[PDB]
Amino acid sequence: DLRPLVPLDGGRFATSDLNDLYRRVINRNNRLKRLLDLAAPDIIVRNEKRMLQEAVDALLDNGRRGRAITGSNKRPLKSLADMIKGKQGRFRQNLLGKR
Amino acid sequence: SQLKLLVTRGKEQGYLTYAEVNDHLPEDIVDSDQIEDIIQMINDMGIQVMEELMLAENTADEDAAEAAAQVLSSVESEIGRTTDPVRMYMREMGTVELLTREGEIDIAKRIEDGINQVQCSVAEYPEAITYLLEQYDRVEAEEARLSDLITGFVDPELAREKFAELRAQYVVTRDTIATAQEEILKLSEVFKQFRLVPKQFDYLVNSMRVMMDRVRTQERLIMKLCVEQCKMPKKNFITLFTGNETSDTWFNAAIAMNKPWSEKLHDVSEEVHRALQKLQQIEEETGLTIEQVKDINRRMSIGEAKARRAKKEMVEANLRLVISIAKKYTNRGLQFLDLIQEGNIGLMKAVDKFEYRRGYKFSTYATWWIRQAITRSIADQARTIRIPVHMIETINKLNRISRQMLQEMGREPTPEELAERMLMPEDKIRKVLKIAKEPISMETPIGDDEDSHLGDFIEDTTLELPLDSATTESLRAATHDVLAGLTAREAKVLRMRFGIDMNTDYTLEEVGKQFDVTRERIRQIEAKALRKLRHPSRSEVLRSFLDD
Amino acid sequence: TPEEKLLRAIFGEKASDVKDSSLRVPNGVSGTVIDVQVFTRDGVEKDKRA
Amino acid sequence: EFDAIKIALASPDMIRSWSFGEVKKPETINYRTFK
Amino acid sequence: ERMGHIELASPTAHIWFLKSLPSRIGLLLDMPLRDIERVLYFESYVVIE
Amino acid sequence: RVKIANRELEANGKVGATYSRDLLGITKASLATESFISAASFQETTRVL
Repeated sequence: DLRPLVPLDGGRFATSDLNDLYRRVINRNNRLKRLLDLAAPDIIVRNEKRMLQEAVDALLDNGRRGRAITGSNKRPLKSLADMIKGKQGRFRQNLLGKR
Repeated sequence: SQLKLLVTRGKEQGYLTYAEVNDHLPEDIVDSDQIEDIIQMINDMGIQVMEELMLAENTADEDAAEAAAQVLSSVESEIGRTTDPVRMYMREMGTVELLTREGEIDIAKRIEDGINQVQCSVAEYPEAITYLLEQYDRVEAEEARLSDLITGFVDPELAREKFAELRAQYVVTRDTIATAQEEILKLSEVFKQFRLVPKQFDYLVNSMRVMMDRVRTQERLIMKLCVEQCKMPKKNFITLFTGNETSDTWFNAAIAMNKPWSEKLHDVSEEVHRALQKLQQIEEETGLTIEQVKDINRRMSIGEAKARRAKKEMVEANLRLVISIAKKYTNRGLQFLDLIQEGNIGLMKAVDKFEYRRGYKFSTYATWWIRQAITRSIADQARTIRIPVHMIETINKLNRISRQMLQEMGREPTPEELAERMLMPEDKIRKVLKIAKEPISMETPIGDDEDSHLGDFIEDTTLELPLDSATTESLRAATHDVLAGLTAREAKVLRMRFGIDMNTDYTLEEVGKQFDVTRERIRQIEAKALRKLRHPSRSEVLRSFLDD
Repeated sequence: TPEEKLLRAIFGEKASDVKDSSLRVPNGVSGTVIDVQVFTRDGVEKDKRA
Repeated sequence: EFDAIKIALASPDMIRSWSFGEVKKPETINYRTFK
Repeated sequence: ERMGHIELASPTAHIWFLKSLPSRIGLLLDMPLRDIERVLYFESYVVIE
Repeated sequence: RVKIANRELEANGKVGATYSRDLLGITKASLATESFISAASFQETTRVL
C-alpha cells in the first residue's frame, strides 16, 4: 500500500514505479539463481551479476550511477531515493506542509 | 592535467558552461557517457554547470569537494572506462575469439567422448546396474511408461528378452565375484551397447554424487577428529591411511604406535573404528570398493568437465550470435541486456540440444531456440499484470488483423468487424482488447499548477468516513441502552446470539448450553425480545439509525 | 457488523445487494436540466428513455 | 510516546526480521480476477 | 506496514555507500573509488589476504 | 559545545581549550545542524542519511 497498483476507470490500472523496479530486481535475481544452477558460461554469469547490481542501484537511487532507467514511457523511473529527496519528495511536500 | 584548471576556473567564476566543459575535456574522450558522468562529477561536487546576481548558494563542501577533485584527477587518465553494462558486455564478448567455422563438429566430438566416459563410469557400478534391471522389471511390470528407462539404442518383446539377457550377464557377474574383474569387464562391455533415459541417468549421477559426498563426509569424521582436532600428522597419515584403507593396521595397529600423535588418537579410537566399519559397510552398499567407485566418478567428472569446457567456447561464439539475434525487440518493454540474457540461456539450451547428425549449421537452429526463449521471456516478464503467453499471442493476432482491417476497411476495426474477420465470439475479444492496455504510472506529471501527479487524485474507497464511525459508536451506545431496558435473559441471549459487545456469535445450541435449555426455548426468548423491541419506546431511538 | 446486525434483525429491513452511485447535482448549483443525452455501447439494450 | 530517532545500518538478520516473508516471483496480480 | 525481503543470490553494494562522494566503502578500506568500481563490475580482481 | 566543556573545566583545575570563533554564511551555518531529520529536510538528503 505504499507502492500500490490501483484500479482506474476503464480497467487500466495505475502503478507506482517501485513495482517496476522491484520486478526488474526480482527477475534478474531469479535469472542469476537459474544461471548459477546451470553451471553457465561464467561471462554470462558476470553479465547477470552486473545487471542485477545495476537494477538494485536503480531501485535504491536511479540516475546515480549511470543514466536513469528508463522509463517504460520515456521518463526516468523514480526510486526510493527519489521518493525521499527532491523538492517534490517526501521530506518536504507532505512532511512539512500538508493538506 | 588540464581539467584541474577547469575546476579552478569554475570555482573562480562560480559556474561552468557547456562551452568551457566541451573545451577543457580530454581530447580523445570519445565517450559521451563518461562525458556525462564527468560533468556530473564536476557538478556533483559543485560548482554547478550551465550553458550560459547568480547568488543562490554553495551547498557543498570541504569533504566531497576534494572527493570529486580526486575522481577528476584520476578520470583524466581513465582511458578504457565506459563503465556501463551494455558496453562492458559488448567489449568482453567481442574480445573473445569467434573461433567457430565448423569447429562445432570437433567440439561435438569432444562432448561425445566426454559423455561416453560418464556412461562407462556409471555402467561399471554394480548397484546401478541392479537399479537398471530393477527398472526394466518394473517398467515391464508396469511401474512407469514402458520406455521410461532407455532412449532407444544403436521393440517391446525382443527388447525385454535383450534386458533379460543383460540381467543374466550381470547377475552371473555378481555370482562370480581376479575372477570378479573379468566378469565386471564382461558387465561393462555388455552394457556398453545400450542407452538409458537421461532422467534415470540423472538420478544415477546424483546417487554417485551422494556416494562421493557421504564417503568424503566419513573421510572428514576420520580425519577432523584427529587430523583436525588432535592434529594428526599429514604425510604419515597419508602413507598409512591411503595405502591400507581396509585393515585394522591403519588404525588398530597405529594406536599401538605411542608416537606423539598415536598418543592422541585413543580418544577417537572407537569412533574411527565406527568409521572403518562404515567404510567396509558402504563398500557393500555400493557392492564394490570405495577406491573403485571413487576413481570411477573421478574419471566421470573428468569427462564431464571436459565436455563443459567446450560448451563454454561455443557459447562464446554463439553469444555473439545471440547479441546478433536479439536486436529485433529493443522496444518491447524489456531491457536489452535482459533480452541478451534470455538469449544466452536459450543458447546454452540449444547448445545442449544442437545436433551435428543432421549436418545442419549451428546458427539456424540455435537461433530457432533463441528466438523461442527470447519471445518466451518477453511474453513472461514484460508486463506487470502477467497475462499468459497464449493471451499475448491472441492480442498479437488481433493487432495483426487490426492493421490489416484498418488499411483495407478505411475507417477502423471494431468488435463486430473483428469478430467477423477473426474466429472469436464477439465478447472475449471485448475482454482481450480491454486487457491489453498498460497501467499508467502513478507519477505521471498532471497538467496542473502545483506540479501535481496522477497519484494525488486517486481517492480512497475503503475508508469509512468519521461520520460513519460516529454513526456506529452512536449505534453501539443506543443498542446498549435499549438492551439495558430488558431482563438479563433477553440482554444476555441477544448479546450472545448476535455479536454484541462480545466475541464470536454462537449458534442456538451454544446459547442453550450456556442457559442449560434447549434451542427452541432460546428461539422463543429471542423472538420475545425482538417483539418487545419492535414497538416504539424501544424502537424510536434505534429506528432513527435507519435512513430507509 | 454487530448491533447494526441486531437493528436489521429487529426492524427486518433487508440489506440491499446493490450500492447507490447515482449522478446527483453538485452542491450549490441550482439550474434547470435543459438537455439529456444518452449514449450506449453497441449491442446493448437501450432503456425506455434512450 | 517515543524519545529520539535512532539510526544505523541494517543487519541482514535485522532486514530478515523486518520482513513478513520472502518475495520470490515478479507477479503483481491476476489479470482476470485481480487478486 | 508489513515489509518483504528479496534474497539476493549474489551480494550487491549499496549505491549510497559507493557513490556518496566520499565513498564510505572506498574511504573505509582506503581503496580509491575507481579501483572499487573496477573490482565491482568484474573488470579486475582484488586479493583478500 | 566548546563553551560548555571548557567552562566546566574552568570550574575544575584544568586549562580549557583556547577557541577561535569562525564566521559562516547562512547557507553553511544551516548546513551544520545537530538533528539529521531537519538536515535531511532542507539539504541533500542522500548525503545526510
